[PDB]
Amino acid sequence: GSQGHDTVQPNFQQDKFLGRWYSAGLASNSSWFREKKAVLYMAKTVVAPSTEGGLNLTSTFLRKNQCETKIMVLQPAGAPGHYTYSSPHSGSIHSVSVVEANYDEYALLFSRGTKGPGQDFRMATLYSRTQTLKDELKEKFTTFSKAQGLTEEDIVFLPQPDKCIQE
Repeated sequence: GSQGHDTVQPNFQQDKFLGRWYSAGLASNSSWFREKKAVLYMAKTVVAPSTEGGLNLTSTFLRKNQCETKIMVLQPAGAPGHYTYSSPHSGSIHSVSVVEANYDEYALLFSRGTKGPGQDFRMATLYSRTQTLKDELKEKFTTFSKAQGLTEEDIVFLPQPDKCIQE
């Protein structure tokens, strides 16, 4: 059937099981992320098979000649394409699904949150396999964003002028 349950498209690839990714594409209704732009930090996420029977995406960012490590556990949420991770807390679970993965040089990711007091938070991510992103590739997020009824104020590409490895 149509509508009701089709916000994300199913597509499981061998690479999805494990691969290196860059924390590209950022979109938020609020201005929380913007307040973080003043610091400018980029984290590289990599999901590797864990002993728990799942994958573990570790995001590592380098900000101001400083690199930090972040470990995240992702487990299957039933049907393929949908996965969720149990964030450290008294019962906080964030559900994240991947709309579609391009076989060119980019990937579309969509994040959703409860927003503190169940304010239903909406997050959109545009990861880039390359070091950066093209306004062209940015164009895909713009057309879709404008099509949905959102301005550029909601979408922004976080810069990564540091590279924890490359230099």
